[PDB]
Amino acid sequence: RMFKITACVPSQSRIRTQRELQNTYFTKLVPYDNWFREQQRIMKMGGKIVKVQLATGKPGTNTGL
Amino acid sequence: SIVTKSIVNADAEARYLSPGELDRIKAFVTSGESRLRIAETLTGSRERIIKSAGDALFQKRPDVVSPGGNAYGEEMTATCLRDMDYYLRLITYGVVAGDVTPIEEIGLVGVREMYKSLGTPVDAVAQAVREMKAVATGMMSGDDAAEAGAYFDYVIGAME
Amino acid sequence: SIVTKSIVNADAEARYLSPGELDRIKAFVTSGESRLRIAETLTGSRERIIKSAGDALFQKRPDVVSPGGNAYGEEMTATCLRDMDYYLRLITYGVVAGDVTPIEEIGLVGVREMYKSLGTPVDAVAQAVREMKAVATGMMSGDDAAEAGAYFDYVIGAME
Amino acid sequence: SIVTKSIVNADAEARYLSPGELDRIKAFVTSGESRLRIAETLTGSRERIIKSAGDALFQKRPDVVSPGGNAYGEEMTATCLRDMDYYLRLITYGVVAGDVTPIEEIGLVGVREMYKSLGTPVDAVAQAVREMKAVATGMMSGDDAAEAGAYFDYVIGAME
Amino acid sequence: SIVTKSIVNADAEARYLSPGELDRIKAFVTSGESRLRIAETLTGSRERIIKSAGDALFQKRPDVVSPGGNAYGEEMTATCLRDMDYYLRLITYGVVAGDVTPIEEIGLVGVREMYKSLGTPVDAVAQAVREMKAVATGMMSGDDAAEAGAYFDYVIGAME
Amino acid sequence: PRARATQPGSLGAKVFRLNNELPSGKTTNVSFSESATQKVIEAAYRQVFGRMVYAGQRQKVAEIKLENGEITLREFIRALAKSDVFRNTYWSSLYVTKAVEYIHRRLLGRPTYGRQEINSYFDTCAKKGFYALVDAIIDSKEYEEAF
Amino acid sequence: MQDAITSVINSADVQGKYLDGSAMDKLKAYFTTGALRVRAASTISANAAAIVKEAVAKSLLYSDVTRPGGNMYTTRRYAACIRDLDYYLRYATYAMLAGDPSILDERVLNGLKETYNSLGVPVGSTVQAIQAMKEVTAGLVGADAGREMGVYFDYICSGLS
Amino acid sequence: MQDAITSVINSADVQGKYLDGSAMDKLKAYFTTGALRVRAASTISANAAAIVKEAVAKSLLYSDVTRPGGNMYTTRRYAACIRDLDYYLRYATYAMLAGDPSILDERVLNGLKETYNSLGVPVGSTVQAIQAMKEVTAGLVGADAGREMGVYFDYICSGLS
Amino acid sequence: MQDAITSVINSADVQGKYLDGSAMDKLKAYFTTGALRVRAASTISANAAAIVKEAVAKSLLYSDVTRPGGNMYTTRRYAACIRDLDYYLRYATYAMLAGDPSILDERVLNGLKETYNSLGVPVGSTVQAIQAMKEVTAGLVGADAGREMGVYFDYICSGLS
Amino acid sequence: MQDAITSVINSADVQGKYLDGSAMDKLKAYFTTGALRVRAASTISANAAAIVKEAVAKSLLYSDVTRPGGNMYTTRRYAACIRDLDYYLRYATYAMLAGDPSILDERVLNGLKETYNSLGVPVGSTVQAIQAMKEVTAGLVGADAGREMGVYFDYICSGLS
Amino acid sequence: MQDAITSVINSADVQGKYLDGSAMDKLKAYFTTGALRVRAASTISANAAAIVKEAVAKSLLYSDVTRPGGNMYTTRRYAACIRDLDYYLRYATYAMLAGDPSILDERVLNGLKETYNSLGVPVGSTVQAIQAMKEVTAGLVGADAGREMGVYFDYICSGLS
Ligand SMILES: CCC1=C(C)/C(=C/C2=NC(=C\c3[nH]c(/C=C4\NC(=O)[C@H](C)[C@H]4CC)c(C)c3CCC(=O)O)/C(CCC(=O)O)=C2C)NC1=O
Ligand SMILES: CCC1=C(C)/C(=C/C2=NC(=C\c3[nH]c(/C=C4\NC(=O)[C@H](C)[C@H]4CC)c(C)c3CCC(=O)O)/C(CCC(=O)O)=C2C)NC1=O
Ligand SMILES: CCC1=C(C)/C(=C/C2=NC(=C\c3[nH]c(/C=C4\NC(=O)[C@H](C)[C@H]4CC)c(C)c3CCC(=O)O)/C(CCC(=O)O)=C2C)NC1=O
Ligand SMILES: CCC1=C(C)/C(=C/C2=NC(=C\c3[nH]c(/C=C4\NC(=O)[C@H](C)[C@H]4CC)c(C)c3CCC(=O)O)/C(CCC(=O)O)=C2C)NC1=O
Ligand SMILES: CCC1=C(C)/C(=C/C2=NC(=C\c3[nH]c(/C=C4\NC(=O)[C@H](C)[C@H]4CC)c(C)c3CCC(=O)O)/C(CCC(=O)O)=C2C)NC1=O
Ligand SMILES: CCC1=C(C)/C(=C/C2=NC(=C\c3[nH]c(/C=C4\NC(=O)[C@H](C)[C@H]4CC)c(C)c3CCC(=O)O)/C(CCC(=O)O)=C2C)NC1=O
Ligand SMILES: CCC1=C(C)/C(=C/C2=NC(=C\c3[nH]c(/C=C4\NC(=O)[C@H](C)[C@H]4CC)c(C)c3CCC(=O)O)/C(CCC(=O)O)=C2C)NC1=O
Ligand SMILES: CCC1=C(C)/C(=C/C2=NC(=C\c3[nH]c(/C=C4\NC(=O)[C@H](C)[C@H]4CC)c(C)c3CCC(=O)O)/C(CCC(=O)O)=C2C)NC1=O
Repeated sequence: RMFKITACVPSQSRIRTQRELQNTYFTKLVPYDNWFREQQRIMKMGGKIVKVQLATGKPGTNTGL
Repeated sequence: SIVTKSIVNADAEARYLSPGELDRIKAFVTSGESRLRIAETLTGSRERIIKSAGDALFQKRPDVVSPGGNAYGEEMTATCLRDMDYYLRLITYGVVAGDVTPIEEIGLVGVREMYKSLGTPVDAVAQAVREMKAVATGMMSGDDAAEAGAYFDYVIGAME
Repeated sequence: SIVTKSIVNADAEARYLSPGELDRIKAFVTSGESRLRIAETLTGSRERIIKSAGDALFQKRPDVVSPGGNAYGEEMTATCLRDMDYYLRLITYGVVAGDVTPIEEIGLVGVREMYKSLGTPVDAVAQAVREMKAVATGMMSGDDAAEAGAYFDYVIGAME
Repeated sequence: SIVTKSIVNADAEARYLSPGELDRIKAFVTSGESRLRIAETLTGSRERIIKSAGDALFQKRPDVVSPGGNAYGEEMTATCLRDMDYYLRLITYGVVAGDVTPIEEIGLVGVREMYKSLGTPVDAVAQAVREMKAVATGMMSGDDAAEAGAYFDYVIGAME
Repeated sequence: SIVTKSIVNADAEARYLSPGELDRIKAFVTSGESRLRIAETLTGSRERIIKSAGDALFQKRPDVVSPGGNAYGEEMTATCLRDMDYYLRLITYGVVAGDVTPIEEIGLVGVREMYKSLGTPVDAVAQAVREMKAVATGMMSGDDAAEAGAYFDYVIGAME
Repeated sequence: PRARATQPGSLGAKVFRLNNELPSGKTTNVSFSESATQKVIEAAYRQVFGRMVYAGQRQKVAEIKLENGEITLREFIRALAKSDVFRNTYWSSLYVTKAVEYIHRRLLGRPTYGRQEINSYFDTCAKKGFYALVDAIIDSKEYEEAF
Repeated sequence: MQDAITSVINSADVQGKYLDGSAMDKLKAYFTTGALRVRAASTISANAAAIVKEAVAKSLLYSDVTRPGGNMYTTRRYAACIRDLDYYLRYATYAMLAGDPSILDERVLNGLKETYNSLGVPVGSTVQAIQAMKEVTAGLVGADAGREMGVYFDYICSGLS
Repeated sequence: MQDAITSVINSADVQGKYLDGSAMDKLKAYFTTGALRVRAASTISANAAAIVKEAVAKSLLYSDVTRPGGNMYTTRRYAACIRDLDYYLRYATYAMLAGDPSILDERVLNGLKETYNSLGVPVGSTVQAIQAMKEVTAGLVGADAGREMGVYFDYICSGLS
Repeated sequence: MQDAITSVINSADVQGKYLDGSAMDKLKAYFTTGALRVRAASTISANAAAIVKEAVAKSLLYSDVTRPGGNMYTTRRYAACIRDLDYYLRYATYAMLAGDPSILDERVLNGLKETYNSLGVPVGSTVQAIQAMKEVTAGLVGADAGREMGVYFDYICSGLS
Repeated sequence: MQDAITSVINSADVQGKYLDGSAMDKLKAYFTTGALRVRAASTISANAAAIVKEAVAKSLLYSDVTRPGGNMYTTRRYAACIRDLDYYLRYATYAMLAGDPSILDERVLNGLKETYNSLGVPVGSTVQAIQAMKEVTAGLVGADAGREMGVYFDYICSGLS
Repeated sequence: MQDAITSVINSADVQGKYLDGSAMDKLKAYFTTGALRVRAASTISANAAAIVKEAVAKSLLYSDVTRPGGNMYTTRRYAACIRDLDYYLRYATYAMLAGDPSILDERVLNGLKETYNSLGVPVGSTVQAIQAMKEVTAGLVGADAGREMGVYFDYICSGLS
């Protein structure tokens, strides 16, 4: 169980010395058990979520994940 | 406002709002009429405040109106008064918000960087908001002058 | 003071003190504690008041310290700060006494004749007391700043 | 210095010094003779640098020496020239070390907090280092003036 | 150029050119590319140099832009910048010539007499070429800045 | 507290960033990108474990997922810290409170402040275990604000 | 994240004017609603667990979802369901306090749709549960604040559907 | 961390007793002094940087510690000294508002002696700096508010020494 | 990240041959350009802030962007705009020094398009600002290095559009 | 962490004086020895593993410590011993390059005695191993570079003992 | 407590081996340095109080620690400080005579850090006092006897820090 997500997250309150194209366009693989918490984090910064899809095991797997 | 700031505080601490800050929001709710009166009087006399404060700033610091300075010419002085208009507008927004956060979001993040780009001396802008503060608190009653001077004081503190 | 003024005003009228004047004296007697607190606030920080007010005055009115002005030179600037110290002392006396008869009866009657005989611009002295008022009411709480600013207001009003 | 910076930058990375860093240290080791010549040029004529730079600064920014400014009076102007002497000494240290970690690690980290606690305008200090840079690069050959002006440039950049 | 000056020197001394000055002409011949690069960068950024130098001059010396001064009004300030254009043009001519003699022939013989006629303060023009020198050497690399600053230095030396 | 994120310069340790994002399809042989990514993986291995781990013990699956760019550096450090070699080294040899303190000094870069902070992390160790301890340290707002 | 106050300040800021009298009218409207908003928020914060348990007992309990074959069958999915409902109620209370549904569009309905499509969560059962929770909180805290919670619950349902 | 009210409640609770007349009298004393505490806290919040810079101008300036070799020499050390004095004034204001010095030995005086002894910070010079800060703020807020500030300033100097 | 040298080595490496004479020809071409590349890089590094301020004063200042209603209105967006321009100029200087636009495709134009679509940044104003910056740096550092900066600024614009 | 240059600057700064002739002479001594330091550092970076394995082959091999019961017995302990010796050689190279042993007591000799005493590591056997490492590298880089390596090796052995 | 002879015998006994040539060479080194150790010990026994009072006159006098608030303030604290410095010089003389610092960590450095941390004694100021004592006695007994005194003085300062 793992969610592939891609998202755009803007800088909240300061100018940045670093480049941070990778910080602003985040595409990564988030496991299921921390996905509620990481979604909450993305919403806590204020950036939007562009895609959510689980590429791993099927939705419906009661036994075995 | 104070409610967004209390909400992001209760969010980062991952708890509900404490009854202290519920009482804080309730007291802000009851003091809405006083802040409406302050912002009403400021939106009333904005031109007189800007004219007296700009002439006091040009009397205090003549480097900006001198040749070679930043605000030299008719359009440059008019843009200087336009920037003072924007800052008094944000002062009224923060006065009616109960918090300094809309002043922070709209006009306090990169003012040093953008005024480094334009060539504006930022301490002259701090003197301009100082004169606007002195004139606006000269207009208000002393308790309401203390409230508006808190936000004006915050702006000149974030300037210099 | 308040008691002197009430006694004299009943004294010309050939009557005793009216009960309204008596509760006036009673309310002043009760508010004497806050008056003494304002007096300690003004007394203990006189160095910073005189220093910062002289700095802001000479920033605001630089011609009196330029060659040609009255307070030009070392001893003349020292005498200028001494005159400001005199007026802050009279402000403390008027704060304690509850009325402006110490301030008026000591240092405001022939102030125009004296400063005309010295060659001094009296508007710049009013600006000196204005900067003293700014530093002093920047130093206290709200009602304390209002009660001290009443006497500072009387001094600047009696200048012009 | 250069050797400290290369050692630390290889030290966090858990590796030895890369050969490019090693020829960097080698080139700095060879250019140390010209660095010592620039240091003797800056050291031997410090009196004229501090004197002429203070003269041009107080000509350029006369309000800080006028009554009301920070460096008003005999001992205050002496302390102002002492602060300029401190910064020229740190310039000499940064010239010898080949990097700005002496200058930053001694006299540039909390410079804003210190000069805000003293009541000093930091732009006038940047003008003081600007006049020191003008007198110092007026004192040397071309590449020597460029190499010293790099560190003078870093000090004025770290002011604002 | 250097060749005309070496020729008039060998003519007045009535001999052929010495191998020292033949080697000087040969070294000038080989350094033609560096002086072409310097004059190229100066002819590139002449407007920015003139604008920053004119605003720095008006910030330094406000007597010329004041009422009653020389360069008062739109056309007078434009003619002031035109004279700075002529002097930067002669600076580029002398930079590409390898000698100061075309600057002497075109714009250094009677500048005191003609500016006595027009009423222009000549020391203000020396300050203007000083600001043009500081800005142009701020633009160049340090060795080429030393070369261009030699000719700029010669112009301000012949001014004052 | 605004300057939790500001890195120290020349007075503290150097900070390693993964900012280049190792991006390549049809990569050059002398591409400089993989080498800097190896530097950052090197740095994470020696900040989490302290030392460079022995050759049979390092995780190649998390290195591969980082160099392909599906997991962040935070999740890579979470996968390094939730490994068996880390817990057999630091969590299984020591007392539980000393393990809380040393894992906090490893993953947050500082010792703990007081008792609430230790009563809250060792409660996460109580009802859920060591994996939720690493999960709660990596969750914390000081980690997000600092790194 | 904006209040009624921050949205008023924002709207007066985009066009660039100062505070006009109509802005003060909206601000006093917000305050005279905000006192009872506070009391309703305290009542909802006091009784949130009973509100959620009455919502699931009203709509989701004796259906196929809480039964086998539904997406609410296992205890993992039941705990996730109760957590989803608690989060809907909490964010509706935040939107009621702020007087603006921008928080619901900002934090709730941001990527909730696509994860609800991807996990196979039924949208209709969630919408029924939220509406049951809506009239549960309406019968709890009162009529006008019931309408307040009603438009924010309806905002959540419209962003969900 | 406890004020006068929480310490009175903690004493009556560790007893297990109800609040008797002595506790009522202690709380009446705190509820009479609280308005003076509030006004002194506002007046101290007005002039933080002025009180700190006047304390350095009284004690630490023009002495050996700002000269080369002193521990207040560099700009980093000067900024850290101003930071430490701002901490002492801020926590003395907090202990004045609470009416109990429990925050001072909980959050200032906990590892401060060992920190200053490890760094090489002079404890006598910083005790004199805190004493001058006390003298300046007692000149600022008056006699009795200056005394109730100076009791916690003396607490900080006693725990530091 | 490849230079002209590293791209030559890379191309000779994929086909598998040693260094041929045509590779040496490209290498000497790179060196005879690289001397003036160094001097132009020093000139751009000296005057970067004036270059960026002249670029925004040329194109972006008195338009609707720096006005209200544009994406450059607030000071947050203005500071982000100046930072974006500084980064374009710095990476163009790196590409000029390396002699290869692989750094611009590697670090600048990697995900810049989609975040510029997602934040609503106007592509046309950015392209105008970059071209204004291009002839500003061309008038500053000279003709041939102006062309050098020109093809790398054009590479940034083509990756942006 | 400071080299000879930074320590000279720190002495002249703690004095508050300018760099006089003795400091100039010290820096001239370091700038004469620096090329030899560079070449010895390259030669030591060449043969790290060879110097370490020759030090173990001289001292620790075929003794009791590699036998059962010794602290170098297991493969984990052998690998940690090779790691510790590589640390000593690497930091001795760093202290040779800096010309100052401040990095050694900052970053090696800080808690090393207490660590080795808590683990049960023999300090005399590791001192003999560092001495054999010194002997091997002094055979490698020559007389005077071996001496300026051995002064920091003796510093490590003195701080360890 | 063991000198160089007893440590050599203990190493050869823990080996179980006889005294081989390396042990003979170590004992020959000690038996060559022993006369210099004896003469330096006599010269240090000559001037105990002078070395101690010159160390205080160099470091601790006229600083903040002898002023009010310092830990060397009172006459009791001054006498205990002179006692502590006499202890450091006496045990450094003993460790110089033995040629082994085992007596220092057996009988000085055992609980000294915890004692000084419990009392509030500054460790940096006493480390500077021991360093000045080392400087004075190295000026007293010469170069190499001063060095073999300073190795044990540095041992005491390292164990104290
Ligand atoms: C090293 C390569 C690199 C680039 C270029 C980069 C750009 C970048 N530009 C951004 C924003 C921005 N960029 C602009 C740009 C402009 N202002 C305009 O209107 C014009 C069209 C243009 C000025 C020339 C603006 C206005 C924002 C902020 C919009 C917002 O989020 O509020 C952001 C979002 C975070 C932030 O606020 O800075 C990133 C990551 N990141 C990188 O790593
Ligand atoms: C609400 C937040 C906010 C701020 C702060 C703001 C500033 C701002 N100041 C500007 C110009 C300016 N502002 C000044 C102001 C000054 N220079 C002086 O001499 C005076 C001392 C000082 C006045 C206090 C001047 C002279 C210009 C014109 C600069 C130029 O044209 O080069 C412009 C360019 C014109 C435009 O697009 O309206 C902006 C955007 N805009 C904002 O939206
Ligand atoms: C308590 C009531 C009281 C007042 C006010 C007072 C004023 C007073 N001010 C004096 C001088 C002065 N006072 C000033 C003051 C000023 N000039 C300026 O430009 C500033 C605007 C201003 C002060 C801020 C100066 C410059 C002199 C010297 C006049 C001279 O030397 O001719 C003198 C003459 C010298 C002396 O004996 O001190 C008196 C008596 N004496 C009193 O008993
Ligand atoms: C090596 C790094 C370093 C710096 C920079 C430093 C500065 C420093 N400047 C001071 C004062 C000062 N420095 C100035 C300097 C200036 N005021 C002006 O108007 C001018 C713009 C400017 C100098 C050109 C003045 C006026 C004071 C006195 C402040 C006062 O008396 O309140 C003081 C307090 C008195 C003292 O002990 O000297 C320190 C510590 N100390 C350091 O260790
Ligand atoms: C290449 C050699 C060369 C020089 C030097 C030169 C100077 C020159 N300067 C002129 C005017 C002027 N030049 C100035 C310049 C100045 N006054 C100021 O306030 C400034 C400080 C100073 C500028 C540096 C002014 C104000 C005028 C107009 C004077 C008038 O109209 O009365 C004019 C009259 C207009 C014309 O025929 O173009 C000439 C010929 N011409 C030459 O061919
Ligand atoms: C396989 C994992 C699994 C579990 C554990 C599970 C529990 C479960 N227990 C339920 C009800 C219930 N379960 C109980 C059981 C109890 N209360 C008591 O008095 C007894 C002591 C205790 C019996 C041991 C009761 C009384 C209800 C009805 C609660 C109600 O209607 O309010 C329901 C609601 C009806 C439904 O949708 O079938 C579910 C889903 N479902 C699952 O799929
Ligand atoms: C703050 C805004 C916010 C929300 C709302 C949110 C929801 C959210 N709901 C989830 C799952 C879920 N949500 C439900 C919902 C329901 N049960 C049903 O069948 C009904 C239709 C509905 C009950 C009312 C279920 C069953 C799952 C778990 C399905 C699974 O992954 O096994 C998950 C996947 C992780 C998890 O298992 O919890 C997220 C992230 N995340 C957020 O950040
Ligand atoms: C960079 C400064 C620095 C040093 C030097 C350092 C040493 C250090 N050496 C260690 C272990 C060790 N060190 C040794 C080394 C030896 N034992 C012997 O018998 C030999 C005489 C000697 C090798 C020559 C051994 C065998 C261990 C492992 C102990 C064990 O696993 O029980 C440990 C225990 C934790 C771990 O292995 O990874 C540390 C922290 N740490 C540092 O940060």
